[PDB]
Amino acid sequence: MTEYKLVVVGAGGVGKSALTIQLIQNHFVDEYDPSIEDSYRKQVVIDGETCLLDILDTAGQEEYSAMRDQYMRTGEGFLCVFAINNTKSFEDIHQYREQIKRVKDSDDVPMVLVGNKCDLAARTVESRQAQDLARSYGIPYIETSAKTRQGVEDAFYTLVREIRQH
Repeated sequence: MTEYKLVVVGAGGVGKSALTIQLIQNHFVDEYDPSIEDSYRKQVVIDGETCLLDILDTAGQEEYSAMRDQYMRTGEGFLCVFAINNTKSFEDIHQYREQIKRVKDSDDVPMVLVGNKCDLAARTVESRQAQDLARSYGIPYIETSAKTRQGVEDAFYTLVREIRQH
């Protein structure tokens, strides 16, 4: 009965739902899930140990959602995802991290910064800046892509492994 509850956050509008879908389906889609039946659970092997990975998608309002409000309050873990071709996508996570940081001034919660389309030449300033941005916020940076580059899945595993260590 081992379950890991990780909350999905990141740029608003890119495709947080799609990244959740491709985890459970093993395929990248454009269709997004409705607030109803948004969050999913998936049986996975992490750290060599078989466990249940619970991916929490937000529902309804930004400020009023049990999927964020309840689970984030626990602080078990959450993933920050953004679009590498979207300049503004950085800002959304910057708000999330700095705001959560104030809440987590006394708490132990794993964080990972993930940028997509790392196989796509058409993107913002080199991801090296995203690493520097991640470093300024004291968090690791993972590269992912819908194309080939695996990041999101490994990043969620990293969050779980960080839970296993802490």
